[PDB]
Amino acid sequence: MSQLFKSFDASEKTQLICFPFAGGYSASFRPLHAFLQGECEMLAAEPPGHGTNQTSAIEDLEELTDLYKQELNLRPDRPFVLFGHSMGGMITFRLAQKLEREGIFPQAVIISAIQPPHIQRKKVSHLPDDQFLDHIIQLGGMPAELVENKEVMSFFLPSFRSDYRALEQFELYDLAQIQSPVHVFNGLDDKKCIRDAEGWKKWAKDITFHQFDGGHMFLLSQTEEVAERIFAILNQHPIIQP
Repeated sequence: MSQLFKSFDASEKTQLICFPFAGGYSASFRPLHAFLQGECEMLAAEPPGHGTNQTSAIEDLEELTDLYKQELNLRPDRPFVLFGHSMGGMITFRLAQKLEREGIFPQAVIISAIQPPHIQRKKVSHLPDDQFLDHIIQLGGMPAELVENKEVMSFFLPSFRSDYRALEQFELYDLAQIQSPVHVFNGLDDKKCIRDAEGWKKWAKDITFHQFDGGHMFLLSQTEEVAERIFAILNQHPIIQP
């Protein structure tokens, strides 16, 4: 009972975007994937029109490899990028992510969105308050203790070493000096310095890394200048304007 457009060819690269938007990440990734990649599966979520067959439910992956390779199933697409909104959808994501990890462990391209304010309880020498807010998982007031799991798996928390080692359990004490695959960070409207600190700490930058933050923090909202400022420079990060 839902609409969902999709168009894959030779299983190049899966691109899931439910009601996306140009903004800046789109104009930045556009040329990034258009210059580094090409002929990639293009799909997106559409509004309800008329009962045709069934509801999307983010099942185009199999629905495609099956409705096309019905004759014989070999293997789905390795890469997969899912773009969501700043609202929240642990459900839709739960199916997508689960479908990915279950579809193929060794993935190349992968984008995480809806990055919640909460952070995997850990200890870092980033700031004297980092650990505080890390265990507080509030950043504006957000009561949740029995969802930290469904969030790290669905919401896709920012904490890389956490989720990573939580889904691979192979992470080492050293993660610096790493680059090859493709990935991008989306959301982090609340905290942005968290990813910049915990991100640069490893000095690792995949062949294609991007950062798209909004700004809804307690102070971020107060100073609209800083907000719009970051957004602009963010869209010009990869390509500066004349």
